[PDB]
Amino acid sequence: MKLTEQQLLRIFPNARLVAGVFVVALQRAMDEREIDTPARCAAFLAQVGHESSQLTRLVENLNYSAQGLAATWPGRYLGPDGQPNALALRLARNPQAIADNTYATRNGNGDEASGDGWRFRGRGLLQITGRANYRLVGEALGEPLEAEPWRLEQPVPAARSAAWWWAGHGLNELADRGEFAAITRRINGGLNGQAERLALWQRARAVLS
Amino acid sequence: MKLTEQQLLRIFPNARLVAGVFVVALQRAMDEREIDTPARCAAFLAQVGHESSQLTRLVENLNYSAQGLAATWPGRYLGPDGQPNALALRLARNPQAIADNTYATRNGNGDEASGDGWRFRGRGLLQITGRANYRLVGEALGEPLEAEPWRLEQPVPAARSAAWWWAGHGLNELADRGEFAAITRRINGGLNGQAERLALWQRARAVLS
Repeated sequence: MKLTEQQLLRIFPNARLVAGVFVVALQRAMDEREIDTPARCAAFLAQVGHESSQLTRLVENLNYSAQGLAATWPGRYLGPDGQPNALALRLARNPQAIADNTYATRNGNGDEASGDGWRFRGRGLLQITGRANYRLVGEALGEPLEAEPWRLEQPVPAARSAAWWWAGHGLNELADRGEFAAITRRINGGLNGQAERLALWQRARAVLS
Repeated sequence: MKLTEQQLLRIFPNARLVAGVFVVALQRAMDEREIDTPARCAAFLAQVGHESSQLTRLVENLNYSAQGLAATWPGRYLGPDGQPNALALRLARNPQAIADNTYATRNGNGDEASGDGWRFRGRGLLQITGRANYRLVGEALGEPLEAEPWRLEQPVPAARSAAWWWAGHGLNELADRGEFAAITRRINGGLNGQAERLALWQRARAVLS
């Protein structure tokens, strides 16, 4: 394989500003994890491109309204009334407080007071969340992700972390067989955004063919 | 008073990469705090110019060697053999750990495990350090500096925080009287870097005359 910046802009047009640095980051991460054929690369690029809004969103958005908190984490933020409860009202529209509360004690995070929920909110192309996962990924990649979680918003850690996760979940062999929807299920635990993933995938297959 | 980009670049030649994004910030901050004459403005720009390396260094550098630790905080990191002690060896060349230890429980910071020391390390033109000071200044500027301390590395909060501190410590009236060395003592508690402060001062006086 070989990916050209021309090919990137045709697949991720909204990455014009980042495509220059991402092209080397992606090419190297893809070689590193044997994402090494048009079929493997098209599937990989289609999935990470959906999950990262074409390389423009590498950090999770926690700007929820009180109604959004109640819809998203109802066991936490929905009252017996069908209305946002008092906790939802207290945290509404405050991303740091939302993450610090919602993700406390999740995936190796400390408690609310630790600030771990915000500190280790989702980052990357295929997003990594929680202290223990930043630790695990940082150690697999030889980068200081637990100490510097913001590194996952930068091209090389984002690309290498996504390629590592991809190859480690058997997604290369799924791509070999053309089982794209089965890849979507493994990444999403469902088929949310499948229509969008499929359109990116068919673009990428045409470009990389 | 009016301050032009070309004037700023004549006072701060090394500001060439940021002058365009600092000129309005500085003009507005100076107006806001009555830094409103050539003499007040020349003194202010000379001091913030020295303290920020002509607007090129808006966050403190904590990349110390074990020897630098011992030399900079001899009381904390220097040993009786004139050698860095064991704590200094532990922390050497790790800025996060250095800040977390050296500044813990300083200026409202928590302990070394809180991470306050690094989180609220020095930022701005006249540098602000420590949780309680970020909260003090954020509240006085109406900016969310305690929640987002990195904002003090941006032009408007850096300039406004420096103008607020300047006017709040009587330095406008000292500038009125030409008492430049008195200003240095209030900022530095000594006369360190006075040669460079005076050089910038006389330059600023000529440009703004």
